[PDB]
Amino acid sequence: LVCNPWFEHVSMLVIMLNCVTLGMFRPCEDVECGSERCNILEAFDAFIFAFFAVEMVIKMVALGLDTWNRLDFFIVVAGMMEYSLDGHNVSLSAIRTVRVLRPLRAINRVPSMRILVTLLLDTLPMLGNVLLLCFFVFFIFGIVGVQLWAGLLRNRCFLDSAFVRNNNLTFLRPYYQTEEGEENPFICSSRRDNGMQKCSHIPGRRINWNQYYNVCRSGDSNPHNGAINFDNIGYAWIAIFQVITLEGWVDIMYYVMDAHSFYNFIYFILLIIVGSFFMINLCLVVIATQFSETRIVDSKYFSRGIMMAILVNTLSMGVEYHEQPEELTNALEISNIVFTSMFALEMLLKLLACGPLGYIRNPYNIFDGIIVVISVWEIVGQSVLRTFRLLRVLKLVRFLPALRRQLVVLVKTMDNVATFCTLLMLFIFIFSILGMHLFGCKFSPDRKNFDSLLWAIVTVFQILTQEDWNVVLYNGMASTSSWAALYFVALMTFGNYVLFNLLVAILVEGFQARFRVSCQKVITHKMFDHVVLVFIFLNCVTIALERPDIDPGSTERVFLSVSNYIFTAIFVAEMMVKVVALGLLSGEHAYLQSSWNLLDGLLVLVSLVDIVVAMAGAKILGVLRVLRLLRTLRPLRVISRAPGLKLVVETLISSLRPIGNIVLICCAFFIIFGILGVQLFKGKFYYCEGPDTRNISTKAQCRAAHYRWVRRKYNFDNLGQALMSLFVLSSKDGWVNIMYDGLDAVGVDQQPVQNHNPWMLLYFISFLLIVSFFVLNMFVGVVVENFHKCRQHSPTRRSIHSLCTSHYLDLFITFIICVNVITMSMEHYNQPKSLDEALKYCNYVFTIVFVFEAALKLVAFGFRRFFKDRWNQLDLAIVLLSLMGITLEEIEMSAALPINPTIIRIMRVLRIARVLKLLKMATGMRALLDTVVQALPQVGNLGLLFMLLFFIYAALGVELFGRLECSEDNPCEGLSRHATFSNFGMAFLTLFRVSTGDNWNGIMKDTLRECSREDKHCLSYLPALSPVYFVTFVLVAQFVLVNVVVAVLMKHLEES
Ligand SMILES: CCCCCCCCCCCCCCC(=O)OC[C@H](COP(=O)(O)OCCN)OC(=O)CCCCCCCCCCCCCC
Ligand SMILES: CC(C)CCC[C@@H](C)[C@H]1CC[C@H]2[C@@H]3CC=C4C[C@@H](OC(=O)CCC(=O)O)CC[C@]4(C)[C@H]3CC[C@]12C
Ligand SMILES: CC(C)CCC[C@@H](C)[C@H]1CC[C@H]2[C@@H]3CC=C4C[C@@H](OC(=O)CCC(=O)O)CC[C@]4(C)[C@H]3CC[C@]12C
Ligand SMILES: CC(C)CCC[C@@H](C)[C@H]1CC[C@H]2[C@@H]3CC=C4C[C@@H](OC(=O)CCC(=O)O)CC[C@]4(C)[C@H]3CC[C@]12C
Ligand SMILES: CC(C)CCC[C@@H](C)[C@H]1CC[C@H]2[C@@H]3CC=C4C[C@@H](OC(=O)CCC(=O)O)CC[C@]4(C)[C@H]3CC[C@]12C
Ligand SMILES: C[C@@H](NC(=O)Cc1ccc(C2CC2)cc1)c1ccc(OCC(F)(F)F)cn1
Ligand SMILES: [Ca+2]
Repeated sequence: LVCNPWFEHVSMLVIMLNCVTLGMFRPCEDVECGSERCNILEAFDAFIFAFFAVEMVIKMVALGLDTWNRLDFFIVVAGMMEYSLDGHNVSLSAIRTVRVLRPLRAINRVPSMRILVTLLLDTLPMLGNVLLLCFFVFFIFGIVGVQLWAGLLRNRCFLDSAFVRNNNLTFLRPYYQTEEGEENPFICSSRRDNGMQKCSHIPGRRINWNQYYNVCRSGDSNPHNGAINFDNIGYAWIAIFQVITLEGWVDIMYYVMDAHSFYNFIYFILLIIVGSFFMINLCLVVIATQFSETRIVDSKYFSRGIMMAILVNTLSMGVEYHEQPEELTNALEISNIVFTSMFALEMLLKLLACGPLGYIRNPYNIFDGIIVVISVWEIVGQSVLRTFRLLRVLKLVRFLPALRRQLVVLVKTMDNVATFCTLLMLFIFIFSILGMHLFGCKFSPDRKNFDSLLWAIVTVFQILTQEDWNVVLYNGMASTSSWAALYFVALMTFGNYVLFNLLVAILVEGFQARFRVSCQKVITHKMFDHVVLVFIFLNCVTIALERPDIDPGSTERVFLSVSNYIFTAIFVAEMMVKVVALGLLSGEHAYLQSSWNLLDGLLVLVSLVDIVVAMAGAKILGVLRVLRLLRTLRPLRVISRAPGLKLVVETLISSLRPIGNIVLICCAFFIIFGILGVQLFKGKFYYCEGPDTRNISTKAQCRAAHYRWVRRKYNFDNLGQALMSLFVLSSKDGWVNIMYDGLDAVGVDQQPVQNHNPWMLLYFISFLLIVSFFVLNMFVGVVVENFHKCRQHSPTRRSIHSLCTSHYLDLFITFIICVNVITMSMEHYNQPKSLDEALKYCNYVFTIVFVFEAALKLVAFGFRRFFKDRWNQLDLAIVLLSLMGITLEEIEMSAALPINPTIIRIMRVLRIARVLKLLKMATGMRALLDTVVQALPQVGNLGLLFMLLFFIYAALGVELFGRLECSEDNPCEGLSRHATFSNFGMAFLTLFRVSTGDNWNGIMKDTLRECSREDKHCLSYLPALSPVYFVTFVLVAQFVLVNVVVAVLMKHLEES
């Protein structure tokens, strides 16, 4: 019965039959239970439960009263409760949700999955230290947010009560709201605050009703049907968790910048660093560390000749585009006819030399044979085979040993990854059917729905990639309840911060197992670099003041022009003195013998050319524009002057070498999928744009209806457009909307139809899975190389003293503070007055209790001894700060009111420093923080290179996108009043958003859109520089952040 192993196979057979039974559920076709298909299914489910109950009885009898065994016991108990409770209509369907745990049974039946889960479950206990840090991040930022912005997102511009009453008119809506409605609320800034958005910014009517919305008072709803707000701690954590995932965090920021203050970006800049970057990357480091702790034919020319033929053929296949000329299509076919013949000529020649058996011996020779038959078949059969012509690129593996070796390493990576991927699909499946039960046809139908298995799986995969996952969250919260946020918190946490970090650990552990003399003296002088470095810094301020809105006649323009001449002369002399002392190139130690010296050569040379062009009253405007762009690279001279920056930059360029092949393999897949995407989707990404297009089906109908026939910014018309669309997909920002266009595509001059070709999911989801696999191997290749580089390198007083030295006092304080944390979290918007008095009294008790501790501490140790320890100093500061806070509150209560109410609010917010005391108790967390501290010297410079990169691109963006404008005639999808390149300060903040990858694809769209005919000073070739601007910044910015994660990882490994 149980002894025979075949019984386990019988159980595994039933398990799979239960998973298919769960997947056939239809949310609101089975709830009624009026169909015959459901009746057979529920009977099938009942039969399966009988088997499980029968088996469990047998096992219990055989074995009596193994964690997995307990789990199976839990499922049987839960199922019996659901099964036996039938006949009671009270929450019967709700109890039905417990069956989604049945697929978990398969973990124990598969030995490989059981081992991995066991290893995973033995790694969790040491993640607690990172969990304690998460509590601090959420509690600290969740109580400060509530204190500042409680109820400020309910603000709306209302009509004056007297106006409506006296004038006896009630046709207008009570408060201003765009025609879009509550989906885009117009939040105003209260009169006592200084928010950016005021009720006087309301656009006029388009005699004017809008101008009378001139009162900003609290409304009756928060943004997104109440989902986004800071009215209490519960609603604040939903916002904070959304910021930590870097999805929609700008929208939350803009909501408080428009209502409270523009300087609220500090609150979100810190949170993206402390929480989104370090806290989410400390979890990765901990898991990885813990896992580690647990005759003619053979001629060279012939091979080169055949290699060249394949390469030229591949280049030819990528020259197709929409509206292709007939002649170019004919030429391509002839070229295909010749090339396939050439391979066939090679196919015959090798056969003769080695014979039919000899040729079959070589494995590559076998593959070539499979390609010739289909190639000739296509000509003889004179379109599906056309898509197979891309396989010819695989022939090049024969003649690239370096890549051939690299591919083998990647292929051998699948043996270890196979067990995990099987664990991913089970994790996704359980949450796919769990989503159906909760959100089954409640989203009234949105494309992101849980209405069926196919589109519930896609909505769970999409959430894990964190693309529009908040849009799904808002619908889920509104439909069922605000507590539906727990579904997304668990899916995003167990999926992205535990399972994904486990995959990285699997990979890492797998791999891991006379005047000239004066110049000679002056340049060699110690302070020469610091003197020049000062001039360069002043040159950065001049660059940072440049912006489009400078009046040419103003004094500031004159000042900027003069300073430019001064710096150009200064750096010419510095270059001139160096060359004289060292010689241009003839000497062995010549000036141009080092790349850094060469770098300074081009920058100076451009400056002289700039002077000449400025000297020239001629048609040289185009040249003057290019020069203006290159003059933003001047800050690059800081690297050669700072020894720390020079070292790290040379290190980063070193880290690229080990992963060079993977980049080449990754660049090869971009072209192959780009060429494939062009063939499938060229000419089909057009749509009819208009208020109502339900009747439109073709281009002509779009013209007849006087609607516009337009094109998507990201399409696959040609390999140039395909590569720009694929990079956006790989970045996983806006990748969903490109997928929708692929599914909806119908044909040339045809209106796309929703979900026309669902089979296209394979093209897009396959690309994301493959590209994410290569990106993982770039991170591992950097780590493995770094590890290699690292391994090679009085009686009344005595009792008081006993109490203070005893742990009792410390644990008592930790209890008092833990109570304080609870009370501080009880505050919310419009709390009852009785609560205000109760919380005020609770503050009094804490204040005196802290005071007593300081009094006892002073007596036990003495005034000089007590002040020695920094922890005691922190107590003194907070107790002193607490006394100031409470003092001003009472004066505010008193008749005298000289205290500005900003002071009171700031003091209340700052009283959260009491939590820092718990830091002393958390020895584990402090050691974890100590790891980052020890790595600061290696991370501090990478932060200097990060800000230097930001400066060069923030100054470059202003020159490029300085003048772009947003208007109802030329609307912008990513830019707004908050995201602009108007000046250096704003471009710096926009680039910070781009680094996080929050709707950076929308910003790029706004630069690719054509300038208006009437508008002037629009760069013709901007749509070509914009993709280069965003691609390079995105890749360069992320590489620096990757190395900062690795630097902390190495330090952690070497400390344990
Ligand atoms: C340390 C935090 C780390 C994780 C944080 C992730 C985000 C947590 C979000 C999950 C909780 C979801 C509930 C959100 C909420 O406050 O709304 C519930 C409720 C409103 O929903 P009704 O359907 O009842 O609508 C009533 C309308 N009249 O809000 C309330 O009215 C009060 C709810 C209790 C206040 C929150 C205290 C508990 C903290 C949040 C729970 C999550 C814990 C996360 C660890
Ligand atoms: C990268 C390797 C593997 C293959 C080489 C790729 C090229 C063949 C691609 C890259 C850029 C592509 C071009 C990008 C833009 C255009 C313009 C497009 O429209 C025009 O001819 C514009 C006419 C006008 O401006 O009036 C026609 C296709 C073409 C030449 C594309 C044809 C295919 C090109 C040359
Ligand atoms: C190390 C480098 C980056 C030098 C330090 C940075 C400064 C050069 C930047 C940061 C703050 C910037 C300022 C932020 C805000 C403004 C207001 C803004 O004013 C306008 O454009 C006009 C506004 C109006 O007319 O209402 C743009 C210029 C200025 C002074 C910016 C000029 C450039 C500043 C001084
Ligand atoms: C291989 C992976 C990592 C991507 C590499 C970066 C690409 C996304 C960049 C590199 C060069 C870019 C191309 C440079 C120039 C053009 C031509 C441009 O067409 C025009 O010239 C239209 C504007 C005009 O009217 O001048 C359209 C975008 C495109 C194909 C760019 C699309 C984005 C490209 C392919
Ligand atoms: C560590 C903490 C999270 C545990 C203890 C927290 C509770 C004591 C606090 C947290 C926030 C408070 C809630 C914040 C907001 C509301 C809504 C308020 O009005 C409503 O019920 C309407 C809700 C709406 O319209 O949005 C009633 C009090 C209540 C439940 C508060 C009661 C006390 C709560 C649950
Ligand atoms: C999205 C995420 N990427 C990273 O963390 C760096 C990283 C990339 C890739 C891997 C491995 C698994 C493949 C591991 C780590 C981020 C970016 C930018 C940001 O903000 C920037 C700042 F605000 F600091 F300027 C916060 N998180
Ligand atoms: Ca996004």
